[PDB]
Amino acid sequence: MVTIRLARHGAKKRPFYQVVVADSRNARNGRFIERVGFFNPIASEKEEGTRLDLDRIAHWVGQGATISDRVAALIKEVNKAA
Amino acid sequence: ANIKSAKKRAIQSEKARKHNASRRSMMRTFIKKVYAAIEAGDKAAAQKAFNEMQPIVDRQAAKGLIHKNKAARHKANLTAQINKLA
Amino acid sequence: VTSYIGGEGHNLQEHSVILIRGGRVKDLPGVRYHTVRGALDCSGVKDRKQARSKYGVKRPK
Amino acid sequence: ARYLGPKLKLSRREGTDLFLKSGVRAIDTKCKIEQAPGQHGARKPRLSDYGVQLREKQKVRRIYGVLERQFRNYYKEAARLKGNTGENLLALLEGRLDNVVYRMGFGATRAEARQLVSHKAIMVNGRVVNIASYQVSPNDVVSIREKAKKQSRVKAALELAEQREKPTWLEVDAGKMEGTFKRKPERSDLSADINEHLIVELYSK
Amino acid sequence: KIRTLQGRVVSDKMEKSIVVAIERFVKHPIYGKFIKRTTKLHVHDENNECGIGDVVEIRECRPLSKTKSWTLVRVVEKAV
RNA sequence: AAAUUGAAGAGUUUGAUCAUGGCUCAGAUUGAACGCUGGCGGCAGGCCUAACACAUGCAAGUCGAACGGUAACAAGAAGAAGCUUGCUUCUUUGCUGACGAGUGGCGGACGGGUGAGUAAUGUCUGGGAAACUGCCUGAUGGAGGGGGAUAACUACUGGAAACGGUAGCUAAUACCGCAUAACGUCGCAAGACCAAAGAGGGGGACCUUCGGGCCUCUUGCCAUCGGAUGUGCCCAGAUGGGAUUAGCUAGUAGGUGGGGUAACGGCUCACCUAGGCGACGAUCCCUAGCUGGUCUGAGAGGAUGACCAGCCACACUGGAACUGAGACACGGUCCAGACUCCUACGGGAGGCAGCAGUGGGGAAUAUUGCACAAUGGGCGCAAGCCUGAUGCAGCCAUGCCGCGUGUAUGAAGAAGGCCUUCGGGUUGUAAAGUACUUUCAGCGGGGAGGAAGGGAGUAAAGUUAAUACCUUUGCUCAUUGACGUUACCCGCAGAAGAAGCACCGGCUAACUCCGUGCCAGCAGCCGCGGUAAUACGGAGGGUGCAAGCGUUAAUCGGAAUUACUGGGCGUAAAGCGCACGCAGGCGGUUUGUUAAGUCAGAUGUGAAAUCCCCGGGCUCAACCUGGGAACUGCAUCUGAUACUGG
Ligand SMILES: [Mg+2]
Ligand SMILES: [Mg+2]
Ligand SMILES: [Mg+2]
Ligand SMILES: [Mg+2]
Ligand SMILES: [Mg+2]
Ligand SMILES: [Mg+2]
Ligand SMILES: [Mg+2]
Ligand SMILES: [Mg+2]
Ligand SMILES: [Mg+2]
Ligand SMILES: [Mg+2]
Ligand SMILES: [Mg+2]
Ligand SMILES: [Mg+2]
Ligand SMILES: [Mg+2]
Ligand SMILES: [Mg+2]
Ligand SMILES: [Mg+2]
Ligand SMILES: [Mg+2]
Ligand SMILES: [Mg+2]
Repeated sequence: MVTIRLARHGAKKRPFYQVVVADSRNARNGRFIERVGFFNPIASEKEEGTRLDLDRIAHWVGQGATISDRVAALIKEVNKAA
Repeated sequence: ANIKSAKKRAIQSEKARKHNASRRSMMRTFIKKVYAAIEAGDKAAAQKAFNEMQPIVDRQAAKGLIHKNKAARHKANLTAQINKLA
Repeated sequence: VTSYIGGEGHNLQEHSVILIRGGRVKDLPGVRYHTVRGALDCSGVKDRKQARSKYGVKRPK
Repeated sequence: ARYLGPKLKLSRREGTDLFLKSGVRAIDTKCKIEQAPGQHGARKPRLSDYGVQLREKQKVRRIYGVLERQFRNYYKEAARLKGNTGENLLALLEGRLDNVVYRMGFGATRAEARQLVSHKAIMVNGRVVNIASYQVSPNDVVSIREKAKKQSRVKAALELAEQREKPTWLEVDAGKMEGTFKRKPERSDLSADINEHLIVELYSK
Repeated sequence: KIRTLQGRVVSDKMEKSIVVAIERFVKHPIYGKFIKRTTKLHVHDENNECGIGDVVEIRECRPLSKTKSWTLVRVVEKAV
C-alpha cells in the first residue's frame, strides 16, 4: 500500500533518511510519490535534524497512507519537542 | 520445483484449475442453452433459458472465476436479443 | 597486420606472443602498429636507463 | 605533496627572493642568486609569452607552497567566484592556514608553518587543524597549543618576523601568541610585482 | 474551451469517414526557418455530407476502428 | 543575496610573397589497458568481450489468535508406573509452551540480474476516455441455518529411484446448496438475479448435559458508494543512416451485423464499399534499449547512455496455457530442440544475463566474508522467523581530494661526479655536523555516535455489568552493535618506515660532453644519423608532474576544414549548354475583418537525482545536505494588430 517511510541518501557511515511517501512495492531508495522532510541521526546540535511537513503528512495519512515504525516515533518526538 | 511452497502452490493451482474448468464448462453450457433456444424459434424457450441461466452467471461472478462486467455484458446482450426477437 | 619492433635487440621469432599497440611509422609504407615491450614475451631493451616506460625496462638496483 | 629538495635553486631559477629562507642572513650572502642553477645558468636565452607565463606561475607556486592540482583548483574557484580572477586567486592562496601562520610569525618559513599545522601545534578556535590548505574565514582566531607555545622555534620566528613589514589584515597579539583574521587582503595590500594577467592567461590557453 | 483542430479534407471515398490534412507552422530548430508541416488524420463523420475541397473542424475522441480518433464538429466554408 | 563571468594559435607547398587548401600539434575528458614506480586516509567504481556453460553454499518464506493432529522438541507437567519416597513406563496435546508432516491465506507479479531483441507495439513531452485495482482508508447494512468429500493416517500396493493406485478414515477462515438485500447487476419500465466466516482475551449474576452458554473487548468475512496508488488503452510533437531501398498493404482502409476481454478497438469471424499509406520518405537493409543525465565547446553544436534514478524488453531456445486482484511469471506448469547427469534400460533430474565462486574468451574486471544491529520488504494481534535487498568486511592507484615522505640552519662555495679557455664553474646550503618537531605508521589505554524500539511492572483516561480484558498516555528498572583493534584523544622513542616517472632542435618549459658513423637508431608534423645531429644511446645539468608519471584506445575544441550562430562558386573545388514549366519558396500598394505565426501575463507541468547561487556537517577538501535558481519545452485561458499569413 501507500506508506510514508525513510529512504537513505547519505554515504558510507553517514546515514541521512529523507521521509518519502513511497509505495510499499517499490524499492527503499527508488520510486516515491513525494518527499516530506528528512532526518539525520548523526547531525549534532545547532543543526535542524528534522523538517517533516506535518500538514502534508496528515493529508496523506488521511487517504489510507501508513506511517512506518521509526517515522511515527520521529513524529511523536517532534510533536513532544514543539 | 525447488521450493516446497512452489510445489504446494502448484498442487493447489491444479486442484483449483480442475474446479474452475468444471464451473466454467457448466456456465458455458448454461449460456449456450440460451443461444440455442434463441436460434431454435419460440421466444418462450429463450426466456426460460435466460431466467434459468441468470442465477448461475451472477453467482459465479460474485464468487471469483468470472467478473461482473462479463456477467452484465452476457445478460444485456442476451436480453436484447430475446426481447427484439419475434 | 605488420608492426614494428622498437629499441635495440629483441627475442622475437615465429610462434611468439606479442602485444600489438596502435601507432604508425611514417617512413614505413604499410606499418601501422608497434609491439609494446614488457609484454608476455617481448622483453625490454637491454642496457637502457632512459625512457624505460616506453620500452619496458626495469628500474636498476 | 610538497617539494623536498633545495629551497634556493627554485628561487635562483625564478630570479628573485621567494622568502623560502628565515632571514637571519642575507639571500645574496647565503647563496648565488643571480642566474639559473646548473651548467647553463649564466647563458640567458629569450623567453616567449608562454615562457614568461609559466615562469610567473612557477614563482607564485613556489612562493605560496602549492602543487599544480591545487593551484588549478584554486584558479577554478577564483574563476567561478565573481570578481577579479587574479585578486580572488591571491586571496584564496593567502587564506591557507600555513600562510596566515607565517604572516603571524609562528614559523620561519611556510614549510615550517605547515609543519607546525600538521604536527598538532595550531589550535584554531579550540579545534586542531592539520591541513595546510585550511581556509581562514574573517574574524577567525588562530592559536597555538600548550605543548608548542613554549618552543624555541616559535619565539625565534616571532622575533625574526619583526624585520618584515607586518601584514595589515591580521591582529596577532604576541602576549598569548594568538591572532585574529581581519578583512581579507587586497591587491594593493599584497605585492604589486605579481602579474596575475599572465596567470589567468596561461590557464585560459 | 475543449481542444479542437481545423484542417482540409482530401479524401472521403469511405463509409462514414473522411481524410483531413491539417497544416501547421513551426520554426526549424537548427536553421530557424518557418516551414509548413502537415498532420493528416483519419476522421469519421456519420451521415456523410462533406465532399473534397472544403475545410472541416475536428475534435479528439476515442479510437473507432484502428486509426480514426477524431470526430467532425462543424462544417465551415463548404464552398467548392 | 545569485544563479554571467565568455572566444589565443603554431609547424608544413615556394628562390622569396599573398590566398586558398589538406595533415599534424599544444587542451580537456573516460567503466580503461600497458611500462615503471608506489605510503597512509576519506569518498566512489570494479566482465564494455562469450544473452558462453556451471561443480559448490545461500538467495521466499510465513504465522496454531484457521484446522485436524502432534511421530521429533521441555516439564512426564497430571495421573500413574514392578516406583529408590524420584531410576524410569503402556498413557496423556478435548492439560500445556511449541510445531516434523498436511490442508488453508498471503507473498511468489516486490525485492535482485542483463541489454539479446526492438528505429517504434518501445522512450520523452502534453492531453483524452472506454476501464481494472489485494494489502490501505471513509461511509452504509449483514454476518441465519445445513450438507457431503479430502490431505494426515491406516492395511496394503505398483516402481531401482522420481512418483502413483485401491479401501476406510475427518476437522478446518477447505468446498457447495438454502434464507435476505439494494444507492448493485439485467431490464425503457414492469419485473428477475446476486454473497458471507468466523476466531482470540477475559468475567460478575444466571446458568450449563459442566463440552460451555451469557456480556464487553480485539480482530477477521461479505454487498455497495468514495479516496490514494498501481496497471491497461488512445491521440498530438520529437526518437541513426541509406533513394546505389519508388512503390507497399486483401484483415489491409472504412462501413453493417454478431461473438470476446476490465473497457474503446479488424481484437476476430460473417457481408458491403476498394480504399489506406508514400518525394513532409511508404516499403526494404544495417546498426542501436530510451530518458533525466555525461564529456567536450563562450555559446550554438558534436559524441555518448559508466554508477544511480524512471520506463521498456528478456530468464538455456521456441511455443502455449493455469492459479493468482495483479504473469503468460528469474529460483511456478506442459511440450518441442540442444547440453549435462543417474538408470535395474521399462525408465528419470537441471537451467547462476541472482549473491560468491569455477571452466572458456579477452588488454582488462573482486571474497566460495559477518549481521538482520539500523531502513524496508514478506508473514504473523504481538513476541517472533526469513531476506546474497540492505547495513557492513576484504582486494585493485580504477577515478576525485587531503596529508606526509622534515626542519632552522650549516662555506672549507666540504669531498666525489660533470664537463672545463685547466686560472674556475655546475651539483651546492646541496651533503656532513648541530638545534628542533614527531604529523602518518607500530605499542599500551580511554573511547562518543549510528539504537530506535521491544518485553517484564506501576498508575489515569477510553470502554465495559465491571478495577476484569484490551488500547492510549506516561513512569523508573533489567535489555539489545557486523562494522569494532570504531571515529577521536592521550604517553613511548627515534628523522626513522616512505619518490618516482616523462621531456630537453622548432611547435613547447628546458643544453653541454662521450660512443658508433644513412649502421645502430628517434619519430605526433617539420625532419634528423654520410666523424659529433643541443634531434640516436650513456653521463652531467635543467625542465614538468607527483603517488603518481608516459604511451595506447575513444570524443570534442582548435577545424570558420559542413560555416543556422559562422564560408564560397571568373582564375585555388565550385553557374547546370540554354529555355519552358509542376510541386515548393518569395512576393508591389491602401483599407476593412480574424487572430494562425508573433508578443505580454497567469495556471498545470517539465519526477527525483544532476549544473549554478546562497549556507551547514565530517580537523579541512573530495563527499553529503537545506533553500533558491534553472530544466531554455508543451498544453490551456486572457488582451495587440506594427509585421507575415487566412
Ligand atoms: Mg600496471
Ligand atoms: Mg465434516
Ligand atoms: Mg472479412
Ligand atoms: Mg565544430
Ligand atoms: Mg546462461
Ligand atoms: Mg514478462
Ligand atoms: Mg555471478
Ligand atoms: Mg532487518
Ligand atoms: Mg670538487
Ligand atoms: Mg624536440
Ligand atoms: Mg572557403
Ligand atoms: Mg585549374
Ligand atoms: Mg576551376
Ligand atoms: Mg552560363
Ligand atoms: Mg563548511
Ligand atoms: Mg530536475
Ligand atoms: Mg494582411
